[PDB]
Amino acid sequence: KTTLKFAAFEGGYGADMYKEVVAAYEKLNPDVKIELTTSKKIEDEITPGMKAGNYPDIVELGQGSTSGLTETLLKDKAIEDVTDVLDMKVPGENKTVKDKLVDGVIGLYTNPYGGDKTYLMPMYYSPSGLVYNKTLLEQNGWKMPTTWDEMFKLGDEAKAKGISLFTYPTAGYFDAFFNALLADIGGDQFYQDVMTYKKDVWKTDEAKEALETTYKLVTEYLNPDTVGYANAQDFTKNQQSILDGKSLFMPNGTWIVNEMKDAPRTSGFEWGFAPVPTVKNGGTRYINTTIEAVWIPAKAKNKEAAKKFMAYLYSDEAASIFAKTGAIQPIKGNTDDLASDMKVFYDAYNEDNVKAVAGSFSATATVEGKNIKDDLYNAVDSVASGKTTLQQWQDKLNETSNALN
Ligand SMILES: CC(=O)N[C@@H]1[C@@H](O[C@@H]2O[C@H](CO)[C@H](O)[C@H](O)[C@H]2O)[C@@H](O)[C@@H](CO)O[C@@H]1O
Ligand code: NA
Repeated sequence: KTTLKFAAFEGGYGADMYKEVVAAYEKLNPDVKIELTTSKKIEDEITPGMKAGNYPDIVELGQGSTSGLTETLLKDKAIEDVTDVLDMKVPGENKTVKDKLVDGVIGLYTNPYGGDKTYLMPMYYSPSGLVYNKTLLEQNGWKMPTTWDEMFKLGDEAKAKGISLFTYPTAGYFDAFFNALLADIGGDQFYQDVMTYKKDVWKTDEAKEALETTYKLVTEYLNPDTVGYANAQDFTKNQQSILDGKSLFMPNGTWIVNEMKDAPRTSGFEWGFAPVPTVKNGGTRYINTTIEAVWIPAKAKNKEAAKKFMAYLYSDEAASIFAKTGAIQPIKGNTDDLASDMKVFYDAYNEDNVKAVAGSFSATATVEGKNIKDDLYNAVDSVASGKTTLQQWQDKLNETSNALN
């Protein structure tokens, strides 16, 4: 009887799970009719200056997406404060959302302006690191590196066999890669300092080491097809080079299994997963806990109905639907009895001297014509193409970060 408009990003876990969650919510609450739109081009729904009666009431779209829409609306103060959803009862259950969320998931990603106001409620719960064909490493006697010195020496051996060390799907996937590498090199406070624009942080030895390591990786050890395919249309072709045996490693998360399930692959292929290597031998390695986001536009017409549906995304019923393709909602218990195809990913948290990192950049400050994510992540394409030097990369980051500070 009351219509709610829900726009959801169609990513590697698939669109059908959202159709099924919506149907389950309507069975629980028959007086709600949800109009669901799923698409790889969500930005079509929410356009600048749109009329309030035409906005979606609720949107699933993480930070880091192709369009950058979530960050654009944060900059414009155009996303509703949904802190109150944390204290709402989950529909169909006798617990609140906060009762169910895993500890520590609320943080700089979900609370982008700092402080205790939540604007991006967390979706999924994917370790990110490096994926590879475990069988290919085994066939060659290659051990998974824990250091970049080992990685580069492995790249030297792999090239002799016609294999490039590294590819990436798009440059945006350096979000999780740098969260891990920065924490590896500098520690927890250093990572926080980068995300919050501490003065001169990109001129530290720690930050320079992160960039120098990544510069060498993408200028000496990159599959030559990577940059040309590193876009929303062709990213799966870069991923296909792992399945075809032409690249060894790429940064990714657990949606890669479902996303590539129908693709051809080399005989005996099996997914491997590891943390990003660190620099010092025996050093702590971090796994990034990658989440997407669900949120309510400030111009939404039906915010209260959207908040109740949002709370239902943390129900056991919803979690069971999402888990069929590997999408693991960030609620307690949801990694007990994991599907067998997820074991290789979540087992990485059990390696010795491995820790978790998570987050994104603070959205408190904005500067005209500057975007720190373009300067850190998107710049990798230019670096790999030989159009940005290592010094230019660092200098532009320090300039933008200091201006945001
Ligand atoms: C190209 C694309 O849309 N990929 C989807 C993923 O989105 C990427 O996520 C990574 C995470 O490290 C990074 O933020 C990229 O910039 C972003 O494009 C992701 O949404 C997954 C799972 O839903 O689906 C696609 O693979
Ligand atoms: Na489970």
